[PDB]
Amino acid sequence: FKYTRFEKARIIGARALQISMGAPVLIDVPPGITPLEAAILEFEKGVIPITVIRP
Amino acid sequence: KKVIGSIEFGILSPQEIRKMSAVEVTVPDTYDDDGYPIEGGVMDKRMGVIDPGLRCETCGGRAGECPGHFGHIELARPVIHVGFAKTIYRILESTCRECGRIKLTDEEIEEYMKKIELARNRRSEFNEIIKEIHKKAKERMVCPHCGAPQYPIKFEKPTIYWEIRKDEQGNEYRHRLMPTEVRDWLEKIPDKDLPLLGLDPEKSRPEWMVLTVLPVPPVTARPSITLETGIRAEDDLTHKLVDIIRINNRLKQNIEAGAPQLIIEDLWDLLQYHVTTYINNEAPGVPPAKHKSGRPLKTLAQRLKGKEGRFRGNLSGKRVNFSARTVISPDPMISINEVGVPVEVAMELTVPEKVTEFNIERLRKMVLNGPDKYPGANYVIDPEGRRRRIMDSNKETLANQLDIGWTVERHLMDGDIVLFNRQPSLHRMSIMAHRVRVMPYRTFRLNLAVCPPYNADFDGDEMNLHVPQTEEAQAEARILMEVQNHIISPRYGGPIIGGIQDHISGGYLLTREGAYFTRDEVEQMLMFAGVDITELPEPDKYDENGNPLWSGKTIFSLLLPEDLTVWYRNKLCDEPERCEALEKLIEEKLMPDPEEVRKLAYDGFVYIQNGKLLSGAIDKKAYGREDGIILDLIVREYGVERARQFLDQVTKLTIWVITHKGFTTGIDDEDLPEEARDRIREIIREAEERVNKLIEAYKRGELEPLPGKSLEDTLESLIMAVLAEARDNAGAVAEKYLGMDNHTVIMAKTGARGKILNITQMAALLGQQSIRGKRLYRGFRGRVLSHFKPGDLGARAKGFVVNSYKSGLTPQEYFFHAMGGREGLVDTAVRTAQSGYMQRRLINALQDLKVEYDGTVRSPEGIIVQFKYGEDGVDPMKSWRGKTVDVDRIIVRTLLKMRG
Amino acid sequence: EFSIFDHVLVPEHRVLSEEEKKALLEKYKITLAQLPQIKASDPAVKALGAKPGDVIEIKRKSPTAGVYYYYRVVVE
Amino acid sequence: GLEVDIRHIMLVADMMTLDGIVRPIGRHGVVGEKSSVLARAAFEITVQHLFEAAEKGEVDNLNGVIENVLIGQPVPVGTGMVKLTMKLPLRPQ
RNA sequence: GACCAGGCG
DNA sequence: AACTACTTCC
DNA sequence: GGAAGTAGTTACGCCTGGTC
Ligand SMILES: [Mg+2]
Ligand SMILES: [Zn+2]
Ligand SMILES: [Zn+2]
Repeated sequence: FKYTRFEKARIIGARALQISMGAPVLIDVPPGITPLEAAILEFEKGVIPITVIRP
Repeated sequence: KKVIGSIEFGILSPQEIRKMSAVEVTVPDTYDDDGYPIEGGVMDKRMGVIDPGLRCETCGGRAGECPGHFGHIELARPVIHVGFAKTIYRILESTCRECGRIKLTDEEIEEYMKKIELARNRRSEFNEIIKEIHKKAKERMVCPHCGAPQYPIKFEKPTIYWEIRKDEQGNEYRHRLMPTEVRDWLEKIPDKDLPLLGLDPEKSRPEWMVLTVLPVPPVTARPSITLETGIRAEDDLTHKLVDIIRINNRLKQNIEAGAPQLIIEDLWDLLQYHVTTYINNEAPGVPPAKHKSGRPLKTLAQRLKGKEGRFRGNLSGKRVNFSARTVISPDPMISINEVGVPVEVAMELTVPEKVTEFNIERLRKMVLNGPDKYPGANYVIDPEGRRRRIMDSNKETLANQLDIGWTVERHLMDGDIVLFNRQPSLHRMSIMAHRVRVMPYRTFRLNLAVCPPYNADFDGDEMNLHVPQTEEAQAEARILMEVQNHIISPRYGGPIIGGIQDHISGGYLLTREGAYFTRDEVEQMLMFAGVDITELPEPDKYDENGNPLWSGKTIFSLLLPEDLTVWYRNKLCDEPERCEALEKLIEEKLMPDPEEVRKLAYDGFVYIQNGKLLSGAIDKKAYGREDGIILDLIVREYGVERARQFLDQVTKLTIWVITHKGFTTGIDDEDLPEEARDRIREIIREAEERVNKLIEAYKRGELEPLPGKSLEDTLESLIMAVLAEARDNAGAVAEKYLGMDNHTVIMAKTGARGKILNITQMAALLGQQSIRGKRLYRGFRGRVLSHFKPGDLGARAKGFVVNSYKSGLTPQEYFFHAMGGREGLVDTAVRTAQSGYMQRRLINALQDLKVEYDGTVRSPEGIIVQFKYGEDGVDPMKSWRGKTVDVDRIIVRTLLKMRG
Repeated sequence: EFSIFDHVLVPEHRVLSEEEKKALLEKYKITLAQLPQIKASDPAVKALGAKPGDVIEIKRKSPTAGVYYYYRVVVE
Repeated sequence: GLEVDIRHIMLVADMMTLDGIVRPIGRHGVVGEKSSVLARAAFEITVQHLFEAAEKGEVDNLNGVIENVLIGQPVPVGTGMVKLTMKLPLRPQ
C-alpha cells in the first residue's frame, strides 16, 4: 500500500489537527516541536492510526 | 451542522415575497432631520440596521450583527421583469391566446414529451429541442385544441409586447399587450404544458415572471455611509428604490382618485422603466438611470456581472487576512525552500498555535516576550473563545494562566511554512510553500535558483506572502507545495529550478580545461558550499614552487553521488570529431579506463563515471531552466532531498568560484581586429551591391515574380533574404574572431546569458530592422525619412543599420532602431493580454477534470473524458521529457550497476 | 475504392458486441450516458453498420502508449 | 521553440471532441455545456445564465470545483477526494 | 464607497 | 475598435 | 446562401493622489 501525495497530506493534516486538540502523541518528540512537525514525525516513523478508504 | 448539497433555482412567487418580507414600504424617504430612519422608508429598522447605536426591530441585533431582512412593495399595477422578457415573448407566441395550450398536436405533444424526458442531461440538446418546439408553435396560426386565430406577436426592446390584429377589413393594427393581460394569459397556461416550454411546473410559473410584488433588498445589502462633511451618502439601490416607491405612490393615487387613461398609461410606463433600470441598468434599448452627478447607477445586474462584480470580485477572488507584501531581494545563502522574512512582518503576522504537552514552555516564553520582542505573541485565546491582547500588566498573568487547550497567536519563527507568490500567476509554480527564516531588513529574500518558476528578476519585483492559519492548511502546504518538489516542470518534464546565470558561468570557470585551484581556495569553496569533508583529495598538479593544485573537475565531483554515471554533448562542442572519438571509446566496453578518457578529454563532451567528472565542462546542459541532464538524473534516481542538497551546494560553489576568480565585462569585449572589420565591411558592401542589382533588375522589368507572390513582394523577400544572410555571415566572422577567452562570449556560448545575436549586434552590424515582418515603410511618401530621396528602395534607406552598437548609430539608423524597439514593446502588452484571456478560458473549461481511483479522467457528471490519463497513465511531471520511460538510460544504468 | 479508414489520421473503428459492451460498462461502472458520444451521421459510423445506442471501439494508435482503445456511443 | 507535453494537448483535444462534434472552449462550447449553474454564471455572461437557469429550474449539484469555492466548501480534487477512517482506541507506546 | 490620471513588476 | 460568434430579416 | 444588426468579451496584481 503506497500513499499518494494527497492521501499523505490529508493524513498528516488530520493527525496534526487531532494533536492540537489534545490527542496524545504516539511517539516521543523534542520539546518545542509544533503540532505539524509532530504529525510529520509520526508519519515518518510509520505509526499512522488514520486509514484511507478507496472505492 | 449541515453542508449545502445542491441549489435549486426558481422564480419567487408573490406569496413567497409577501411572507418572506418583514415590512411593507410606503414612504419614499431614508432618514429624518435628526438622523433616525423614517418608519415606512427604505431604511426602516424592520429591514435591519447599519448605523451604530440603532437596534433592529426584527432581530434585535446591533449593526454588523443583524444579517438583514427583506421588504416588499405592493405595486399598484403589475410590471414585466426585464430578465424574463424574451422568455415571456417566446411563451406568448408559443401558447394559445384564449385557452393557453402550446398549440401543438397531441401526437406531437406526446412525442416531444418523450424526447424531453430523453436528452435532458446536456443543455444543448434540450435547448435545440425547445427552439424547435418554439418554431413549430410560432408558425402555427390556429390552436388545434380550440379553434381560434393566433395573431402574431412582435417584441421590441425590453418589456414591449406588441401583437398585431386585423382591426378592419384588409387593415391590421398593432395592439400593445399590457402586463395585466399578459399575466392573465400566462396564468391560463396549464401545468401539463410547462415542460414543453422549458419551465419547471413547481419551482417556476410563467405568471410569476410578471411581477406584481417587488422584494426590497435588506439594509445590510445596500449600506449608506455618512461622509466626513456630515452628509449622508446612499447606495444606488437606495436611490432607485426611493424613485420606485415615489412613482408607485403616484400611480396608486391616480388609480384610486381616477385619471384619464393616457396619464395612467404614462405613469405605468414610468414605473416599468424604473423597475427595469433597477434590475438591469444596462439592459438593451433602455436609457440608463443616471445619478444626480451624471454617472449611471450600478444596479443588481452590475452588482453581479463584470470583473469588478460579485462573482469575480468577491467570490472567486477576495482579499484575505494574514498576508504581506514587500520588495524581494536576492539571497544565495538560504536554501531553495526557504524565504527571508523581515522582522516587522514576522511580528505583525501571527500563527495560531494551540498549546500542548510539548510546546507549553516555548509558548510561555513567547507570551512573556509579548508583542514587542520578536520571539513573542500578540493574542491569547482561552478555551471558552474569549480573546485577550497581550500587553503590559498582562504578560505575566497570561503566561501564568497559559495552561493547556488555550490558543496563542505567536509571531513567525524559523521553520514556519508560508505561501510565497509573485502574481502574474500562470502556472502552479507561481505559488510554492517556503520555510520562514527571519531576517533583519525589511525585504523578502529568495534563493536565485527559485527565480525561474516565479519569473522574478529583482528589478523592483514584489511578492505576496500568505500565512496558513489552520493545521490542515499548514500540512497541505508543507506536503504538496514545498519548493523541494516542483523542481521538474509539469509542462515538459524537465528541471525548472536550476542555475541561471552566475551558477552556469562559475561552473564553466570551474570545470573548464586548465582551471586549477590552490589548497586555500579549495578548502574555502568547499566550506562555503556547505559540503561536509574532513580530508582533501590528492592534488592533480604541482606548481612551479611545489604548491599542490586541484582541478576544477575534482572539486565538482566532490559533490556528486558516488553511483551517478552519464555522458552527453553540451553546447561547447565545436569539433565533433573529438566527441565522436570519446563516444567510440565509451561504446566498446561501457567502462573505459579513466586514464584513457583523460587522454582524450574534451570540453564539449561531459562524461561522469561513478560520480567523477572525467571530461567536459559545466554548461547549461548540466543544470538549467531546460535540459539539465545532471539535475534531472539526480532528482529522478536519488530522490528530491538529494536534488535539493546538490542544487544548494553547487549554486554556492559556483558563486564562490565566479566571485573569487573574477568575472567582468568591458569595452574590449566587443573589439575586433582590422582583418575582421575589413571582412565585415566587404560583407555589407557586397550585400548592398546585390540589393542594388536586384533593385535595378526590378526597375527594368528584368526580374520575374516568385511563385505565390507579386513582383514587389518577390523583390522585398529577396532583399530581406540577402540582408539576413549578410548579417549571418558577419556574425559568423565575429564568432570566428572573438574567441572563447572573452567573458561576453563565455556567458553566451554556455547559455548563462545572451545569444550569438547579441554579440553580433554589439561587435558587428546591427542588421535589418523590421516591423510586422516587413521592411520599414511608415513615414513620408516613397521614403521613411526626409533625408533620403523619394522612391528609394536601397538597403540603408529602408532600415538596414550598418553600424554596431560599439561603432555608434547614425541618426537615421537610430530612428530605425527606435522603430524596431517600439514594435517589440508594443507586441509585448498585446501578447500578454491575449494569452491571459486564452488561459482564463482554458482554465474555466478544464477546471474540475481529475484522475479517478480507477485511473480514468471523468467530468463532474461522470462522463469519461479519458480511459487512461495521457493514454498511457504517466504524469508529465514524472515522465522522462515526455517519454513514458527512458529505456536506454535504464539499460545503461542497470548494466553499469551490475557489471561495474 | 477509397475508404476513410485508410487515411493516416483516421484510426481503425470497430463495433463491439452486446457481451463486450456489457463487459465494458461493468468495467468502468458507467451508463451509456457516461461515455463519449459519436454522431450517427459521422463518416466513420456510416462506413460501419452502427446505429444509435451502439458502442464503437477505436484503436487510437497513441504516440505515448503505442495502442490505446477509446470507446464512443452512437447518438442521433 | 516552446516545449509542452503531448498529454496536455491530448486532454484538451479529448475534452473538445467529447460530444461527437468539435466545439469551442469558451462560453459557447465546453464551458457552456457545464452542468453547474454557478460555474457557468461565474464565466463571462452571468445574468443571462442565472435568469435562464431560474426559468428552467436547473439544479446545481455542486459536483465541480468553481461552485464549491464560491460557497466555501471542499473541492472534490486533490486532498478533497481523500476519505479517512480511524480505529478509536489509541495506545501510546 | 467609485471615477479619473499617473506609475510599478 | 476589433474581433468573433449568433440572430434575424431578406 | 446573403446582409445587416446585436451582443459578448478583450491578463494579474500593487502603489500614489485628487474629486465627487
Ligand atoms: Mg522584475
Ligand atoms: Zn434584523
Ligand atoms: Zn386554444
